Amino acid sequence: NHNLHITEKLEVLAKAYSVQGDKWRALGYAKAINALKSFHKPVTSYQEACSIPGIGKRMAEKIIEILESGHLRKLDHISESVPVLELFSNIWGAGTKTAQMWYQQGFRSLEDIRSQASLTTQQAIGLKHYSDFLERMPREEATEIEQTVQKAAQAFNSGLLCVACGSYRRGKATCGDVDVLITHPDGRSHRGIFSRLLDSLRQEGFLTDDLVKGETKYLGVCRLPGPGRRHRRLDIKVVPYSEFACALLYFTGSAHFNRSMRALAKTKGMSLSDHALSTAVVRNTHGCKVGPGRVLPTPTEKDVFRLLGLPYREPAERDW
DNA sequence: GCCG
DNA sequence: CGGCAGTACTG
DNA sequence: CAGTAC
Ligand SMILES: [Ca+2]
Ligand code: NA
Ligand code: NA
Repeated sequence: NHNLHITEKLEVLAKAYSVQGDKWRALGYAKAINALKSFHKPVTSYQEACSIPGIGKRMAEKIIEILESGHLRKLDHISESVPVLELFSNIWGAGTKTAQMWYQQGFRSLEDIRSQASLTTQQAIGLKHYSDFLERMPREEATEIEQTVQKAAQAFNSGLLCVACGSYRRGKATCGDVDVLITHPDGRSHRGIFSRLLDSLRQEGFLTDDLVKGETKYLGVCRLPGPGRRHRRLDIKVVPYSEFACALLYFTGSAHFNRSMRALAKTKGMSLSDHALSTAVVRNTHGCKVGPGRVLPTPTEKDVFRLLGLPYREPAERDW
């Protein structure tokens, strides 16, 4: 908040390292960004920055240069390919490997991608709604989208439960996308409902394009009826009710929150996933699962916190 | 990039 | 030194 | 499987 003059410089280097394939170095920048945004005072000393968790010796040296000289010399040495890679990676379905290949092939704009680049089915859809997918909708519009899916699902089974997660359930004023989670408390009526639910949403012209049509999760594009409506990202994950709490917790977010929770689960001999919070998960020296462990009963989100020795945090308190 |  | 979340999904 | 996104 009060250190935005330091976080904005590191944020450019974080996107540059991310789009260039250095995902782990970009992870250290992202956690240093979140630590600076939540710190209590504008940093003014080298020892003050090193004492912060998530900021080591190198990150504190970069904080020192921003205060003393007002610039980061590495920002003057960012590869000219980075802005072009950010343009390509924003295409949904196109990541760092695809963006780097397109820049290697000589492409510099989305016009080069439209006319000359080899596109997958998902990349062509993400490009078709390039401007629409970069916009965060008001949470009012996200409510209309969740009610559209919920009415179609409950039309065949009124006992179905539909909860919108992501940034929406965290209480954010705007939402990047809509994460609709569907389940049924009887543990069985959720079977084979994807074919009937998505067909009902297509008959009314609500679904415009389809990105992923899997057994459990569905990713796609939708647009509310009427004028002035943008194409918004829509997700529909259907889970068994025995896995509803872990799925609700993962899909509510945020992404970093899940990564700190699942890391803490590993430090306690447990394994947290969008399916279940297993305990006694066996592993080797590489932190790789060799024993499946046993699913712990988690009927609510509070049970996942309790089994992890954590006090419960509301969805609005899960941004870090 | 950070951390144990 | 070496992990850094786990998994569904798609070709 | 690599790549991508959840
Ligand atoms: Ca979101
Ligand atoms: Na430290
Ligand atoms: Na993308």
